[PDB]
Amino acid sequence: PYVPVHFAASV
Amino acid sequence: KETAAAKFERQHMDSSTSAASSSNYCNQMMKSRNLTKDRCKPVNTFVHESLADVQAVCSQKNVACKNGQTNCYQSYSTMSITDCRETGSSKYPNCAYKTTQANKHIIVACEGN
Repeated sequence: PYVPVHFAASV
Repeated sequence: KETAAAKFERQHMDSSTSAASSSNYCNQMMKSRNLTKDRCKPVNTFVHESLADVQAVCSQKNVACKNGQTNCYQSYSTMSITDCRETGSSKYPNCAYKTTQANKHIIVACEGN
């Protein structure tokens, strides 16, 4: 499905 | 063996805690998540939200990624996160990390996986 593959940032 | 989706889960999901408990949190977690195996991963974020809530970010606010790609999403709400960062007194294999607990909006890149 459409899922997170990378953590880009915070805030 | 490792899908992009399972890899994100291993590196950033920690739903068993509401927040970092002590300064030693990053040291234990970086390690048990196998992030200090070959080398010392320099920076890593842990999110203390349920998997479902983190997956739900992909249906939230569409924003540009730092690379220009437009498959990034920003959570509507702030989330409990823990920043793990190698200290200047860290050396493979004695990985040392500074734990920084915070409540911020997370930005993730999503793939129809």
